[PDB]
Parts: sequence; structure tokens; C-alpha cells
Amino acid sequence: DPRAELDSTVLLTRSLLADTRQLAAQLRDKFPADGDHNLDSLPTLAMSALGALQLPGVLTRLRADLLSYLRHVQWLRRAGGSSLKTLEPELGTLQARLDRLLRRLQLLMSRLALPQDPPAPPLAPPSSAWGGIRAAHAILGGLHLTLDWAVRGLLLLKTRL
Repeated sequence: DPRAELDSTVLLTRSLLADTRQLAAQLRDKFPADGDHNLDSLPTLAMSALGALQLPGVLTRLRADLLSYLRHVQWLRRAGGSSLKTLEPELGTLQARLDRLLRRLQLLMSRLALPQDPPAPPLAPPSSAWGGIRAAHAILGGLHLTLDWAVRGLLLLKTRL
């Protein structure tokens, strides 16, 4: 019964993962990354949760992480220079799809009868065209890693219905 909703949500997540890779690939072709750009405003990458007791924490964390990515994607569209202007509408599509995914996750969380505010980031516009390019690498790369983790976690949830 709950497995159908979950399988839909795994599919959406895989598709969002592919969307995120494609976007990162396009950026990379335009401006290859010059290092591993830590954005302080981004969440720390979650440690890849075998048991049924660990999974609620994983969903809670996943949601918190994706909301942060959602704010950062918006920020990139708002504050991106002409250097990102050609990727902006794809980012817009990505943001719609992430919004959709998040709502699915929240539903899933209510169907499973789980429990569970104040946001500061990402905030200020990049110091230069290059700063924004650096942030885009970090945002899309972090989102990629988070979704790949998400896929695996939702698969383990499936085991425990």
C-alpha cells in the first residue's frame, strides 16, 4: 500500500538526479571547476542507515538538506550573472522538479506517520562572475551527492515497507 507512493518517489528522485548531473555537466563544459568550493551556507553531506529505526532521521535530514538546495537553486537564478544566464531556465526547471520532489517526500512522511524553521542562507550575491560559477559547481555537486544518497535511503526504506 505505501510501497506504491514510495516507488513513485524513488523514480522522481532518480530523474532529479539525472537532471542534476546534466546541468552540472553543462556547467563543467562551459567552466571547469577549479577546486572543491565549500559553500558555508550549504549543509554538510550526510553520512551514507541500515535499520528501520535509523530511517526516520534519514528522511528528516534529507528534507532539511533538499530545502537548502532549493533555496540555493533560487539564489543562483536570482543572483547569477550573464555567465549563468543560458543555464537559468534549466535551473528553473530543476527548481520546479525539486519543489515537486519535496512535496512528495512530505506526503510520504505523513503517510508513515513521522514527527516534525528559521532560514538565513544563501543570501548575498556573488563577489564576482567567478564566485557565482564556483557556487554553482558546489550547489549542483552537492545536490547530486544528496540525491544519490537519497535514492539509496529510500531503497532501504522500501525493505521496511
